[PDB]
Amino acid sequence: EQVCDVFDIYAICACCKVESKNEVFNNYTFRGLGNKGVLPWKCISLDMKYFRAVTTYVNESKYEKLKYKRCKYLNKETVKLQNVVVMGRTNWESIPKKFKPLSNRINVILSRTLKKEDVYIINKVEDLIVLLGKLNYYKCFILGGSVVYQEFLEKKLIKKIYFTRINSTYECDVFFPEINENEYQIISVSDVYTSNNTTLDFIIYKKTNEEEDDFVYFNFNKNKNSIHPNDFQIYNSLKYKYHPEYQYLNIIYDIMMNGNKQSDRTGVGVLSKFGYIMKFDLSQYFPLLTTKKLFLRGIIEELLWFIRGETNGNTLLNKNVRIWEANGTREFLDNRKLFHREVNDLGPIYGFQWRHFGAEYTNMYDNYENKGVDQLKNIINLIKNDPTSRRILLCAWNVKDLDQMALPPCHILCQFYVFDGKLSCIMYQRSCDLGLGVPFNIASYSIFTHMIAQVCNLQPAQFIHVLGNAHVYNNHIDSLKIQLNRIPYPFPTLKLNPDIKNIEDFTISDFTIQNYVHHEKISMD
Amino acid sequence: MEQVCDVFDIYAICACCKVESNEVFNNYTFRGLGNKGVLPWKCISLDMKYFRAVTTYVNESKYEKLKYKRCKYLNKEKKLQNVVVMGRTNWESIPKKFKPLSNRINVILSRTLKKEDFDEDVYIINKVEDLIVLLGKLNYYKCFILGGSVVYQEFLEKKLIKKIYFTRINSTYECDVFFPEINENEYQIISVSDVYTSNNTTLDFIIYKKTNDDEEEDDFVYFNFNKEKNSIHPNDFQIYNSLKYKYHPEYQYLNIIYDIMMNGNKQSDRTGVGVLSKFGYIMKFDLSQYFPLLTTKKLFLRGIIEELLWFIRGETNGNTLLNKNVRIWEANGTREFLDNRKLFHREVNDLGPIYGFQWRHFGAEYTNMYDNYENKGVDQLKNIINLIKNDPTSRRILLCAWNVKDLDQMALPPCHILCQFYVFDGKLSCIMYQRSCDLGLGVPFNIASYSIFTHMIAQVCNLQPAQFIHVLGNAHVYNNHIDSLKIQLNRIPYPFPTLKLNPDIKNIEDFTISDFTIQNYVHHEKISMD
Ligand SMILES: NC(=O)C1=CN([C@@H]2O[C@H](COP(=O)(O)OP(=O)(O)OC[C@H]3O[C@@H](n4cnc5c(N)ncnc54)[C@H](OP(=O)(O)O)[C@@H]3O)[C@@H](O)[C@H]2O)C=CC1
Ligand SMILES: NC(=O)C1=CN([C@@H]2O[C@H](COP(=O)(O)OP(=O)(O)OC[C@H]3O[C@@H](n4cnc5c(N)ncnc54)[C@H](OP(=O)(O)O)[C@@H]3O)[C@@H](O)[C@H]2O)C=CC1
Ligand SMILES: CCc1nc(N)nc(N)c1Cc1ccc(-c2cccc(C(=O)O)c2)cc1
Ligand SMILES: CCc1nc(N)nc(N)c1Cc1ccc(-c2cccc(C(=O)O)c2)cc1
Ligand SMILES: O=c1ccn([C@H]2C[C@H](O)[C@@H](COP(=O)(O)O)O2)c(=O)[nH]1
Ligand SMILES: O=c1ccn([C@H]2C[C@H](O)[C@@H](COP(=O)(O)O)O2)c(=O)[nH]1
Repeated sequence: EQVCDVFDIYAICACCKVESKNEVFNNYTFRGLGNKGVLPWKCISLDMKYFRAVTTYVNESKYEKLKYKRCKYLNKETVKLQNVVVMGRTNWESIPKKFKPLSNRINVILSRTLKKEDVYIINKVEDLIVLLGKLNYYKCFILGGSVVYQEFLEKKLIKKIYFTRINSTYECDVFFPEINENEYQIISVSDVYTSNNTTLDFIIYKKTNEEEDDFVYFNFNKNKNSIHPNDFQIYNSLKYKYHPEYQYLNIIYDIMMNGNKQSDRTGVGVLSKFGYIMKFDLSQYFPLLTTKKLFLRGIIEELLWFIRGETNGNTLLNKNVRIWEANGTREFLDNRKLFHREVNDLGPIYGFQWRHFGAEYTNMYDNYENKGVDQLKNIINLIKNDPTSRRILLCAWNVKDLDQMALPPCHILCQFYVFDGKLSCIMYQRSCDLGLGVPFNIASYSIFTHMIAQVCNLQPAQFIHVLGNAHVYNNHIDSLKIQLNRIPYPFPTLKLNPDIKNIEDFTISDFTIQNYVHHEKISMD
Repeated sequence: MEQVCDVFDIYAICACCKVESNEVFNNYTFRGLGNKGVLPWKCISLDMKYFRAVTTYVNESKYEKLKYKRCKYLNKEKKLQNVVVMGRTNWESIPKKFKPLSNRINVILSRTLKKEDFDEDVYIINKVEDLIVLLGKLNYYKCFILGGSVVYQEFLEKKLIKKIYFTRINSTYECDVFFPEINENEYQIISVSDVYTSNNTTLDFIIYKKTNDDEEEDDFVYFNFNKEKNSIHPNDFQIYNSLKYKYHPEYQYLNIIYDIMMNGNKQSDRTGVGVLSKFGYIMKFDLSQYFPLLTTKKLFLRGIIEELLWFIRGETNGNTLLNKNVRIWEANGTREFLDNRKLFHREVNDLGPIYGFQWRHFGAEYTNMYDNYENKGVDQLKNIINLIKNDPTSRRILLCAWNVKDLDQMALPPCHILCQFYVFDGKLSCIMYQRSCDLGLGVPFNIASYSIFTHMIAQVCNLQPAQFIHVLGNAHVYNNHIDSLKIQLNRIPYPFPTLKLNPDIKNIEDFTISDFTIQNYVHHEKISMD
């Protein structure tokens, strides 16, 4: 039996990224504890709420078990419930005097120079175990600061680390100890949030080493595809996985465990399932996958191209955007029976349908001004003017034009929904390459949602991704296995040049991704 | 004090069907126990498998507390097995190869027979109280009363049953003995299961209840640090919220009514009624195990079938359905409605290029509801039927009603935007995306509509229907529907019915109304949403 287990000693810290000088990222990217005696940031209220809630929660119906445990360990039969909060000397000097001692906690100050003549002064870290051994308390929290964190980690006196990850960069003079991946492992991860203009997320480090019957009866009638889940050891060792990235990752997991084995065109073979939904809060984060690197320049130039209504593949290629290069080749168009189609003339695809649905497509150079239905203009007008309409849809799936398209759209339709100055978007995708396409598709429609929201004097809220035929290609399985056993970072944010007030005026400079913390790039094959 | 059935954990388990007699259905509908000494049905596997799993399942860990419980009650200090108790007739209805029931302590209630007339490892008792005695003298996990009708009768009468695990068999058979009429004041339902199909009958399993790492639970509390309505008091959902396990597929529907009521957004709309709305749901239905015709209100299927048939023919003529006395599209076709749609040159009940037209003639210039459109536009339905037969792994099997160019010419723009099909292992599944969803009125029918259509497509392509998947876009509840939905959300579903299609129909155009049969629909009372 261990001191940190008997006496229930945990740390709790909030670390931010630190100023420096291709950047590399690890857990130790978040290590900024303070600057000039004070916190590195000016105020992040959501972490304070977390901290204040965590260090004051107790469950009295569980103390009799802890009290009993602590007594037997010390060879005793004896010792309103409160936690204990242990702080360093400077850390105690840090707090204003109106917030000292901390409300409803047993304040304990570690110091060699104090003792005014209740708040307890302990001269050595060993006096804590002695002081806890004669106290009535639920759990004991090490509030730091920098030195106190170091010694308590050294002496293995830490059971769990409650680690706020503040996803922004500050000037600091003090830093958290480099957590030792042997000593501790991340067991849980929280939702991502935005507070005071920064994203943050909350993780837990763990020290390493009747209706019950009724439920069983209902399961009476309840791996499959040569996947050994011990390859997902880290993925299956997390108790709580609240991070929104797990929506994507769990879908990868489910297809791999349960997918139906199917041939397809390329001859690779997929595992597929049918019908999924993901939701992302665009007002808290920008869902750019952090468990591998993703680039957005080509994604944005594809969307700007869409907005112009161009079908000319050469515009993308002269910008070195090659998303569509393979769909415009002589061979690809000839395989689509498009023998009278100029190379890279992709025909009536997304941009055309969004701005001229119904118009007779002739070639990518033709002048289509005012031919067809300006779907994009229509939905923007409806958002500004008839916001509760249920008819605000952007449809790319023109049944008459499919065969003339270099290929039919994967992204069938966007539906929009407006409430309380908030705009939500649904995109229905008929075919989803979970390994290669879906990460990009999530970012495209999120950016597009922000773009639509800003030109309609609204705030972005939810991006909803509906997957139809959803498939992992077999040659991706090994790469996704590596990716399932990485743990997400807090998401980045997207910034739009505020001065763009109409959907056609966005340019590549008007887009800025802030604080993108990611794992290493993974070539999916 | 304490009650006997809790210390000694006495349960009843039974299986009941419908018996021979605009009918009324209550719980007493399912009451048929046996006929001519035997069970009324031939062999319903999944119920026996369920029966076996419940009566043989023990959990060793819980027995320490169990022995304490019965010790303190009596004022006292081979694997664990359950007790099963049967009446004499019940015991003689069992094939000898299966007697006594494996891994179980068999207790037989009898007056005319003695331990001498039995070869088998079995206890005989002549009166009920002696089971209580015997229970005190044995080591067992739980005690299950198997029947028959007399054994069920007197155990229910003497308040000796703590939980009734009750199989509702949703077919009719000839019977001569019956489970007692359960007393609602004495017992109430607490858990409904999934619906299953087994040996050509749908069934589920329901439970009655008698009426009157340890610090990582803290990690759960910490992560719920940043959480916390409309004018809905949850005491109006006493039955709904009291239910322990709600695994009946219909709770996928009912749970969305609840989510939109408790959480939705108050918005206006065209009608002036205003609604509560949410954005983006998905329901899945296993058409291989049941046909999801809602059971918490009565629904009719004749109109909607006629509609789907009208669709497949390509029709846009509102008179065709009105002469079948089907009024689904009548209001969207009045002179007044069409005028307010600024379709001044459209004849009354000519609905324009709507679903039927877009499915057979997408892109064709619409003229009037009487034109011959043959081989004009793109015949979507045929194209998907040939995709399913010949290119079953295509990810392009899509049916689309949302023809952006024709929207203004439609009486209404379509609510059901698209159907996507998926084929694996000879099983057809269907996604339909609905942009606007009226949970009180439309959605119950729209689930029925596209379930049937999946069946029809699956059949004409020689596949078995599997999964119908409903993606809801703008999902709303009208305020003038809330009070009826409150009643409905506190009704407990019945096992789903089934759909039979005539097997001789090999192409999608040949179906007629009489090729569709909906069987064993058990349902609550009709509900006017207004
Ligand atoms: N972001 C976060 O989660 C946290 C941020 N902070 C920030 O971190 C900084 C404070 O940490 P820091 O500045 O490193 O000062 P500390 O809070 O670490 O306290 C350091 C002092 O603790 C005493 N001490 C250390 N070890 C012992 C020991 N073994 N026995 C007795 N006394 C001991 C010494 O004072 P003596 O002279 O008495 O020996 C030492 O000077 C501030 O900038 C603050 O804002 C504070 C807490 C956590
Ligand atoms: N579908 C289902 O869930 C079930 C179906 N069944 C069906 O039910 C029918 C049998 O039930 P049933 O017909 O009611 O016959 P029972 O199983 O009720 O047997 C009745 C007999 O049990 C004995 N008995 C009953 N109560 C007592 C008592 N208090 N003290 C002593 N002996 C007692 C007597 O045997 P004696 O003549 O020796 O006095 C009596 O004649 C069959 O058709 C069977 O298949 C059976 C169980 C459940
Ligand atoms: C919030 C930064 C932080 N976050 C986490 N996770 N671990 C930490 N060690 C800290 C540092 C910290 C600084 C001040 C207080 C404080 C001050 C006044 C009053 C109170 C109070 O709770 O009343 C608290 C607390 C913590
Ligand atoms: C099956 C109808 C039924 N269903 C439920 N839910 N409760 C019940 N009381 C019964 C009645 C019953 C009839 C026969 C056996 C039996 C026969 C042979 C072997 C076995 C065995 O388990 O080996 C069981 C059991 C029960
Ligand atoms: O933006 C895109 C474009 C394509 N795909 C993938 C999904 C399928 O693997 C393939 C779509 O073509 P079909 O197999 O459905 O014809 O490309 C995506 O995931 N996202
Ligand atoms: O099959 C149908 C047809 C109509 N509606 C309802 C949903 C809306 O309340 C109304 C159409 O809404 P609009 O988007 O047209 O306003 O009809 C359905 O739920 N199902």
